[PDB]
Amino acid sequence: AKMAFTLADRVTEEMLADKAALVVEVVEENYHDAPIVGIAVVNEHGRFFLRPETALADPQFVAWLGDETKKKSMFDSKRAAVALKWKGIELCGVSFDLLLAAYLLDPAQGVDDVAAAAKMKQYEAVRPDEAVYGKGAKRAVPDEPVLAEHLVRKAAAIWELERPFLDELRRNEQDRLLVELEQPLSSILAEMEFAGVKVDTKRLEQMGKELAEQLGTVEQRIYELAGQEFNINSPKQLGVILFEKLQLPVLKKTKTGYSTSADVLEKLAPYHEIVENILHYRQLGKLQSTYIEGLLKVVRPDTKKVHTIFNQALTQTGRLSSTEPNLQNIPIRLEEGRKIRQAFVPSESDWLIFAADYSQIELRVLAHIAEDDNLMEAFRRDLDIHTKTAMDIFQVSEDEVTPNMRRQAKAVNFGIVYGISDYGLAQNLNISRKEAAEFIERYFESFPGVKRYMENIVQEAKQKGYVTTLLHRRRYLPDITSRNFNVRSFAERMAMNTPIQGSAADIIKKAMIDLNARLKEERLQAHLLLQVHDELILEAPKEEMERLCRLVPEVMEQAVTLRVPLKVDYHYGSTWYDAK
DNA sequence: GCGATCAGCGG
DNA sequence: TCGCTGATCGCA
Ligand SMILES: OC[C@H]1O[C@@](CO)(O[C@H]2O[C@H](CO)[C@@H](O)[C@H](O)[C@H]2O)[C@@H](O)[C@@H]1O
Ligand SMILES: OC[C@H]1O[C@@](CO)(O[C@H]2O[C@H](CO)[C@@H](O)[C@H](O)[C@H]2O)[C@@H](O)[C@@H]1O
Ligand SMILES: [Mg+2]
Repeated sequence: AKMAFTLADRVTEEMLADKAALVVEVVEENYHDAPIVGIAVVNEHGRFFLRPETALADPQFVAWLGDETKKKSMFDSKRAAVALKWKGIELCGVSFDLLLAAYLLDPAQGVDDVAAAAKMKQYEAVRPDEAVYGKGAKRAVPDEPVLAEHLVRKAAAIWELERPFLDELRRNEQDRLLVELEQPLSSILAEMEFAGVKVDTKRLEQMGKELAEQLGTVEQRIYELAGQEFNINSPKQLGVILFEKLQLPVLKKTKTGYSTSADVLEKLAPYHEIVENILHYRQLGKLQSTYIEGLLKVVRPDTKKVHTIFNQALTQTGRLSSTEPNLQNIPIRLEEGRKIRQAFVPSESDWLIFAADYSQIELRVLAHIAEDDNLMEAFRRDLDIHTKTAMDIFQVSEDEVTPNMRRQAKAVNFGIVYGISDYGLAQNLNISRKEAAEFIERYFESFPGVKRYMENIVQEAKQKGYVTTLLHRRRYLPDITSRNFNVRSFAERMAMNTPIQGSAADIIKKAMIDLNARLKEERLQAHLLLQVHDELILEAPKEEMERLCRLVPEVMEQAVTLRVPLKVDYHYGSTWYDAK
């Protein structure tokens, strides 16, 4: 059954055809400055395996890799591109990426290796990566014979599957989505990850010391108030002190025991002084453990930079995710945690951080897709949307909107943006499910177009089996027909929400591609560093700020044309914290 | 070691 | 609402 192939000791001309399935294997999950364990090439002349030290040192092979006219079909080309970037080798001409193709066809499949993608087309002549490399502490690169056959079989699958995947994408009207959006974006993400973000470790270390001192004081205060020492970070141990020793009331319970979440504690504060201290301890501890220590653990000692990895093929909405470290959830709401951002600095002297974010892109997209007259007019007037929503839902003038009214209207808008259940709205507003649903009803009365869209999209999801975004991204919702209320209701909320969140994702992704092209045309040194859902973070010489103030918002605002304007706010400063 | 649990951060 | 990471704790 074995697959035939040449275990080459040297690179030959037939290995450099102008079209080929290419495998540049990087086994380590985090591919930054990681080893390339083997190479495989499948083209019209046959199948080949090349040892990396051999191929990567060969002038002809390197040139072939960097020749844009020599087309390669791969799986997760960003992984290979970045690993090659760390070795000073440019990878060009990738015309097809099976990972991105499979992702667009059905993000719910969770395709994470060639075998999984291949199974979509009943092709099983390739093993899953885990079966070959194992997992966890037992993970390891096998002997050359085993490794070589695996890489060749993966290349062979890619070679065979390109056609059927492109054919289905075309049928789904997603061919341009792959070739003009995701694949070009993949190269941009590769550049961003490789560039990395400079971190002021001394600053982070000082904050750590400060936090350590405050945690110590609060910790002792907690033991003092509890009358004994215990592991505060143990919900189980904490639950005993709180609901058994101190007798505080049990307002919420978890599947395994007493709930000790912040929202619960907030309500118990009045009963005992220990509660506020536990809340303070949770805050400080979160910062120390997750943001100070967690960040310091992944900073590269030699360059003092963190090189995140953007997972371009994970979410069912089309949004990107970030890991090692996750730079999409750095504190900002609370001033104490916000200061963490002072640690993210420009990578060069006299450079600054420039941040631009879309203002309410999700609600603007909703106004566009639902064609709601009231919502469109609100944005055409660039009104404060939360105040406007309050005015309509509570039937009052602008002057009559109180701070609490706006907060609740903002919470309602949030629930719409993220498609949360009428139950989740109650939890956030600390009100009853009945009252939460009551607000929703009032919202739809004020925004009849949105109500019509919500009803129509659910019916469409049921009829077609999926929902789509502005750029044709798709999400299958099989649960839309379930006779289980909660399961069905969630599917309905995803039907409503995906076109909103997903279209916003499409827009920012296109903006990134457009921005990179403009920066190059303008010969600016400025470059993208991070993307955080609705915002783009760049760094550039201080001499380029004025031009960026005009260029960045314009490019982002014109990425697509909607029935309402797109608005982009921007700031810049010495640190990410200052780009405020 | 590993996965389940619970917790909290952003958009 | 999700995707991420970290501390704890039962099972191995
Ligand atoms: O290279 C990223 C790419 O690889 C996948 C697997 O095909 O994820 C792997 O790498 C990520 C970044 O290190 C890890 O978070 C993940 O656990 C690991 O399996 C894809 O999901 C991703 O698009
Ligand atoms: O000091 C370590 C020792 O204290 C306990 C409580 O008896 O836990 C404390 O310290 C941990 C590490 O800093 C925290 O995670 C925990 O929240 C705090 O109460 C013991 O578990 C530990 O052996
Ligand atoms: Mg914003």
